[PDB]
Amino acid sequence: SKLAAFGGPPAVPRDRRHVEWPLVEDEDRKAVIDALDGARLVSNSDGENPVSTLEEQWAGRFGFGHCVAVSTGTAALSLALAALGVGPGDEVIVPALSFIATGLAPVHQMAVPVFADVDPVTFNLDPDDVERRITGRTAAIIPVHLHGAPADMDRITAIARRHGLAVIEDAAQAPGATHRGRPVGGIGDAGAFSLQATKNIPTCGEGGLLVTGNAELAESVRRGRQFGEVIESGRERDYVSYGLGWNHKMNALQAAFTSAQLTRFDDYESARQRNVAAFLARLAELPGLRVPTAAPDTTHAWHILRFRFDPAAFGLDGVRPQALRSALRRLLRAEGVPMSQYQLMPLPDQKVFVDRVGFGGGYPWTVTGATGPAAGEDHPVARAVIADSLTLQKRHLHPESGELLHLYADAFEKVWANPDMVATLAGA
Amino acid sequence: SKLAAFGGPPAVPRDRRHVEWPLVEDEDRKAVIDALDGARLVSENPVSTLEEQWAGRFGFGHCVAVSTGTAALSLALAALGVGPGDEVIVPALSFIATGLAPVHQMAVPVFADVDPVTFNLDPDDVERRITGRTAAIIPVHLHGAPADMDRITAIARRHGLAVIEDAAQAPGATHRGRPVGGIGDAGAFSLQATKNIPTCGEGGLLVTGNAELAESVRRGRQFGEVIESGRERDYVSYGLGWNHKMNALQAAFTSAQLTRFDDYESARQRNVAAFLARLAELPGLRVPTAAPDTTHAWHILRFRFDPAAFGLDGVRPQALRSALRRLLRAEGVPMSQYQLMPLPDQKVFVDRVGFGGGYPWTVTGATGPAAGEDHPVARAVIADSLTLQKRHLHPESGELLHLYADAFEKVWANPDMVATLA
Ligand SMILES: CC(=O)N[C@@H](CC[C@H](O)[C@H](CO)NCc1c(COP(=O)(O)O)cnc(C)c1O)C(=O)O
Ligand SMILES: CC(=O)N[C@@H](CC[C@H](O)[C@H](CO)NCc1c(COP(=O)(O)O)cnc(C)c1O)C(=O)O
Repeated sequence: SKLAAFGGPPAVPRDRRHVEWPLVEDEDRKAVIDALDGARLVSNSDGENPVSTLEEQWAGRFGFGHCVAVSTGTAALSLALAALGVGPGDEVIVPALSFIATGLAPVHQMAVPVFADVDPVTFNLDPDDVERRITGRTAAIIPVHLHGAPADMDRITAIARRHGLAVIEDAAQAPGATHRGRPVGGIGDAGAFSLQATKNIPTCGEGGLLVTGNAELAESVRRGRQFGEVIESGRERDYVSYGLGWNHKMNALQAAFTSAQLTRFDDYESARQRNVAAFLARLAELPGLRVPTAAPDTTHAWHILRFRFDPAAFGLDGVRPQALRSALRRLLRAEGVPMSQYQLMPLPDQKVFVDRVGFGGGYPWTVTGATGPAAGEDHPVARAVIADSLTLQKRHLHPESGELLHLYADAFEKVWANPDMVATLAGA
Repeated sequence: SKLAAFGGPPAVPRDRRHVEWPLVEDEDRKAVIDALDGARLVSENPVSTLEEQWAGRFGFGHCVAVSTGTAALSLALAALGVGPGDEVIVPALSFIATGLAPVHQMAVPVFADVDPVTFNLDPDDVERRITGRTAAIIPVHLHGAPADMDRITAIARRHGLAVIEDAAQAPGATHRGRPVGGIGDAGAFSLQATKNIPTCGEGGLLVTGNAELAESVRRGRQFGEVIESGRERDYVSYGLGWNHKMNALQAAFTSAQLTRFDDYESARQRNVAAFLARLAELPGLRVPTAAPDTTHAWHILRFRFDPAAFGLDGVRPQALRSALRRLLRAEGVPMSQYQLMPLPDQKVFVDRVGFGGGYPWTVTGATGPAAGEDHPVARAVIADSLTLQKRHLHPESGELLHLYADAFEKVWANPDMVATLA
């Protein structure tokens, strides 16, 4: 059939396009209602409560020694850094391609983020570029399991242990993913998860989880999330603040909702993994289309699908890849495929990291007089990946999205059947 | 009848002691479920709806909904340019959050002593604590009593300081007829489940008349990004931000609570007035009061006890405090403390480690022992005071507070036993 962009029928009819996420069932509604009526609405509520219940269930499902429920994935990262003694005068190596929270977490704990370039295929921090950027000030590495792909934990943990650095996994985008059969989050000193409403195991709003095998680390995060106070069910409180703490408490209602979601997680995983595999198998046949992949000895959570497009496949060798990216985005959106970008620039190009003002007076950079790259200066692979890639977000997460992803594949095949029109749009 | 502490019948029967707070009605449950089914869980969304309603109800130019009252305070400081090398004067008697908010923005908290009757920061002591590094004052409307905002704003104008009201415990409170939170450069509210206008968990509101201050807080709460409805997220950040976002479900719940606030507030004011009227007649019992030309929110009721009234001259006030707590609790009155020590005594402010390496204190060179005087009023108030929390907030607690007053009058009818225990 003809391209929608030139008057043909869209591959994805409008009545098929909408996807509900989070997927709210009666079990979720009842969990929320029971949390309201339970009269234990806060983390610090004495006795059994939905927050401690989620901590136990998450730890149990993923085999973690300790789980500390917190306000956000960002708070999980910053509290992990605080617990591991990272702070003023320390550097933390993070990927140049991530959600900004990965770069901000070090700043939040008054440490300096140092950006390492990513791998052109995995989109994860390249251990080859991590080694280059270690200094006398480096205290920690935050590998991100970006888009749901576990990072090269062999080489990241090897680098950290060779240099005496801490490892905090940013596993926000990769719940249930494994590296050498180990649940992500449990491989580093600590692991951070986001339960934000867009995530693979969402809450009805905001939420975070910190996991660790280290009891002392867990206890530090437990104090840190509640103004530095010890709060233990049954134990007598002393209302002492033992050190720097915040209000990073998770909501009981959100905890109860995620507990309900977690009971169905692997049923949804089964559907997602089948649906995405079938979708990527069709796109993998299209020349100049690189489907995302799990690295060796890993599984992919498929939180975000990022595709790279080769101009050479459309005879556009020499033309800015961004021209092809824009042409494909326009044609696929006309078919009803909600192709997006995820990050328009590497994190080091963000004003917060370029300006190095931070809290004011250049802190945390001012502690050591540490500098960073100017905008556009470094991280060519992160730039190359952004230049030629489009993403699919949300729609593939729903267990009933099988037929929708086949309609998306119909759209991709239609566009690829009209390479002359792709080339024309790209060249205009 | 004999005292409950020695086998007597309690003035408050066991089956009448329970009080539900927050007060959850079907309207609250429906609001939460409707927000859930609405499929707009992050922040034509419940968060912006609450912002509009709060601003409209209490007459503020701007309202920015955030995760917590603590985040409202720290984002306010950031918005007002408070940071490394700056000092923020806060009360020596408050919730820890008031002292931590400056540390969260890499500024140094400086503790001013409080008033022996209002329990709010003493403006005269604030003036004595001012240095070349002072950038802001956080007056707290502690327990629901508005602070001395005339003197605090006068001091701030003289020294070019920002004023951030900590109105966490004082929703609906007024100062010279003006809603608290709108007098300083900005005002912080907590919607935490224990509060007079609660959410089902955690929540905060930042209010201000200044559009630029509001916009700073709006960006600060969401990683420094500008998020407009219908616009595709470009992830472009314009400065240092956090995840301080309020939950839509919590916002919807507080919107439902607001529809009954005026009725709940009337009940509380009537019930607390009647309760304190009876307790005020007991010698050596000082009931909490609103300062002249202010109204109290009555979030927490703090009572000061005078040993002189039980002829316990020589006996430490803490001894009378302990004796009265034991006897009143035995009768079924859940008398508590609120803060066991002034904030300056808290390990976090004593050790001055902060983020590590003594920051933020390292910037100002405040590594050694705290500058300026002790806080004898804060210590004296803690030494001789007990608090009632939660039970008086429920609009149907009229009869319960009647039984509390029975318990107080009963304990005061046994002064020999009080003196013996003390
Ligand atoms: C089109 C679309 O829907 N877009 C999403 C974008 C969401 C965004 O990717 C999410 C939620 O902010 N990323 C959170 C996150 C965090 C911090 O967790 P947090 O503090 O709990 O947030 C740390 N690390 C990584 C890798 C993360 O991904 C929307 O606009 O919500
Ligand atoms: C017997 C009893 O239950 N008591 C309570 C007491 C709670 C405590 O007073 C509350 C907790 O929310 N006060 C919070 C608060 C904040 C921070 O707001 P936040 O970040 O929104 O919390 C800032 N300022 C002032 C004056 C505050 O009071 C318990 O011990 O939990």
